[PDB]
Amino acid sequence: DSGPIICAGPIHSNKSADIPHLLGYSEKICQIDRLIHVSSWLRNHSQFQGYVGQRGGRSQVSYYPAENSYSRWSGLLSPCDADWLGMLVVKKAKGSDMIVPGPSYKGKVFFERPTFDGYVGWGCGSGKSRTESGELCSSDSGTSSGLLPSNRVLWIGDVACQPMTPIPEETFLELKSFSQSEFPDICKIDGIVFNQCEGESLPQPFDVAWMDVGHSHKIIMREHKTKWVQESSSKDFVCYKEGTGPCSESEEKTCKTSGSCRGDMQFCKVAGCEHGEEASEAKCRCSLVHKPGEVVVSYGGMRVRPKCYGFSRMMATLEVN
Amino acid sequence: DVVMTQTPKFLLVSAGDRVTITCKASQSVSNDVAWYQQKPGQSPKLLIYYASYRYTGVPDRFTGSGYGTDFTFTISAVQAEDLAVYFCQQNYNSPYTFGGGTKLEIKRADAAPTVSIFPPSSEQLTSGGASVVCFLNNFYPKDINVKWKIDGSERQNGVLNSWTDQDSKDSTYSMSSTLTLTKDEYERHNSYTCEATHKTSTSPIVKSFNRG
Amino acid sequence: EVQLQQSGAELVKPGASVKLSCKASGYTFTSHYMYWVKQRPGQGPEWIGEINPTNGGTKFNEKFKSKATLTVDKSSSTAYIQLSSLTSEDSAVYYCSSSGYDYDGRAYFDYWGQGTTLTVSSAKTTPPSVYPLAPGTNSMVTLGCLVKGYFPEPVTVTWNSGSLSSGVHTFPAVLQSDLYTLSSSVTVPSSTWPSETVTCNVAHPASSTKVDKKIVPR
Ligand SMILES: *[C@@H]1O[C@H](CO)[C@@H](O[C@@H]2O[C@H](CO)[C@@H](O[C@H]3O[C@H](CO)[C@@H](O)[C@H](O)[C@@H]3O)[C@H](O)[C@H]2NC(C)=O)[C@H](O)[C@H]1NC(C)=O
Ligand SMILES: *[C@@H]1O[C@H](CO)[C@@H](O[C@@H]2O[C@H](CO)[C@@H](O)[C@H](O)[C@H]2NC(C)=O)[C@H](O)[C@H]1NC(C)=O
Repeated sequence: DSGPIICAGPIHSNKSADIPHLLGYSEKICQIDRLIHVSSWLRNHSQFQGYVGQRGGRSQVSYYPAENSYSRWSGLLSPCDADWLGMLVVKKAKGSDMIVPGPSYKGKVFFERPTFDGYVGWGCGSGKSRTESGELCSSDSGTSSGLLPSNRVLWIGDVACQPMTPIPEETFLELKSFSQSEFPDICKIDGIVFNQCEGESLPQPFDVAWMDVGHSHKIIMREHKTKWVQESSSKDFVCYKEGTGPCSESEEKTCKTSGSCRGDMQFCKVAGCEHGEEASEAKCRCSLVHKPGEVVVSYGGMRVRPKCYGFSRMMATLEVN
Repeated sequence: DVVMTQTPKFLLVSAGDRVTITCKASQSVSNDVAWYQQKPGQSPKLLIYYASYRYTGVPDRFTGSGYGTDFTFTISAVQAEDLAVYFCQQNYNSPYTFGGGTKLEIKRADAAPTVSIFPPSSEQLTSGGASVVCFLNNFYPKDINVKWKIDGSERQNGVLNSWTDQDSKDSTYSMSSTLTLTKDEYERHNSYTCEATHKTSTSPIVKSFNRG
Repeated sequence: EVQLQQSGAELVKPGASVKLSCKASGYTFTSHYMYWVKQRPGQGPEWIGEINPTNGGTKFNEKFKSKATLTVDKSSSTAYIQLSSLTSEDSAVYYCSSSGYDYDGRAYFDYWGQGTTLTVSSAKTTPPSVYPLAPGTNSMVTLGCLVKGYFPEPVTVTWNSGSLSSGVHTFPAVLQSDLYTLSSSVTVPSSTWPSETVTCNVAHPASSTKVDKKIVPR
């Protein structure tokens, strides 16, 4: 169920091979399958040569916590996944970004977590990995190939990312106001003031449901309903050559607009498709990605389509009583 | 807060030589140190970011290396253009802190100052002033002594000196000494002399003129 | 495209305050922290503080927490620094810069203002006198320009409206009393000068003083 979306895991041979910018959605998803995006992130920010996700690709990334509802649906996008597709940004952790306790950081080369106001990734440079606490990168000869298995990657959180329906600032302000109401004893989350409490604890691990609705910070939630709507939009399909892999942006724009390519049931239903007498000797075939759909959060008497919906560990300070 | 201890404070090297600047962070700053080159009159120009990445448009010779607390910046072959102050910057945790820079200076073959002296202008004598300007141009090294003689008698009061920065092109220094007498004081002497004590000639380079 | 345009040179009496401004353009103003760095003549830079243009939230170098107030106007892409209680130790060049990772472009960026110069002094702004230096001959010839008794910095000396730029030595303005004196020499071929007019052009904006002096021969 949690296999690849489109591409079996990579077997890179050169850690110095360039990572190409691909325009095609099915191209980019294939990179996401091969954890080429995380490898890209690492090369960009962390003095990293090579790749993570060797052999195992995205389906084998480590998660915290390890029971992880959303990883079972390969087509559910983690923060790094959305970042590759331009939907959010996983920023490079700096000194003011708290590493949540809990995860097995040891030996990890990349981990990321949603934070109260964004998404933060920690990297390690070539031939280094993380200490058990994750505070430091230290030598690790076990990573000298620069082709690292997927378990050197840690995605913190049961997190799902999707195209949002933007909400007016006043709505977010109301959600924000409900969130404060539901968590009166949380003062700061991930350094960001959440409630006003002159008097607060050291930052504590904080596991919480939350949605990113595209404003200054996420809105954390206790009692809330979620609903998964299968929307069958063209982002929910992937177009490939069953062996030659994903199709060009032109090829995939054809299939999702002209209805002349091959496709599983849902794709022919919603975009049309031609079976038999393949006009092109090498035609493409689009299929639905394995995911429950788009999540609509009901919270504070409101319904939202958020950027991300997640349950994950953040750092919160507690009010002194 | 985080101290960036940048050594050496000064380099003297010849065009072609390798230069290595070291910066030790008083605590771990990941790879979040940037290396700036700053030439006089200019703002700092980023060379290296993230400890070890050349900023875009940076020549191959500029490289940086480091993680944690030990950062090294290297010009694998210094070119005369690379006259500047270099400094690391930690941008890991606020307040971002700078290394005390490194003045890179080019060791270079010696050169006598071409000296030339300049009596007051008709315009300055009209206003009661009398500046006697002396340019000592394109010498090396920077060490140079200038003495003002009024009719053979040395003089110190009213002697203003400026030094250019080392030249980006020929790696030489250049100096301008001005001697502002009053007009009255100026009209009642004849020989005004600029005296250049420099490493090149054995006898002080001297140029002068005569007119009250 | 990308430009941090800083406000112009400033001269304030001690104890006064001064507002320096930085207009950002060519990039999404709110996506990037603005930093202010102070640099005194011949010293290294001092990081003053960062302001989050989304928030007006600021982190300061503690040495400046009371000297500077940082604000940002999203509506005009302007970061301001209000430097109060000015003494002479506040005279310096102040840079605004944004640097960091551009997550949109997916490249590091490092953008600096042109610098804004602050002189903390009660000395009166003073137009300079500008004096030709004819060499009263040999293979080359060196001319000169004396720009004398102006306050404050800066002064821009160009030779031949800037068309004469090689062989030029403009010397650091020297402060003495509370007037600056600046010197510039220019070396040209001997056949060039007496026949082709050389003129130092000197601008002292504080006094709105622009003057050209042709170095007529002796
Ligand atoms: C790591 O840094 C890489 C270098 O910037 C970056 O690749 C660059 O990504 C951008 C946008 O994702 C691409 O920008 C342009 O791409 C084409 C032009 O060929 C246009 O169609 C786009 O609209 C856009 O203007 C760059 O092409 C691309 N550069 C290279 C050399 O690949 C990676 O995305 C970065 N990775 C991470 C994880 O941040
Ligand atoms: C490693 O991958 C790279 C890129 O695919 C190749 O190595 C070099 O890459 C540079 C640019 O990055 C280009 O000059 C050439 O593509 C390669 N030149 C050399 C001298 O190798 C190559 O595919 C791999 N390198 C190996 C196998 O040594």
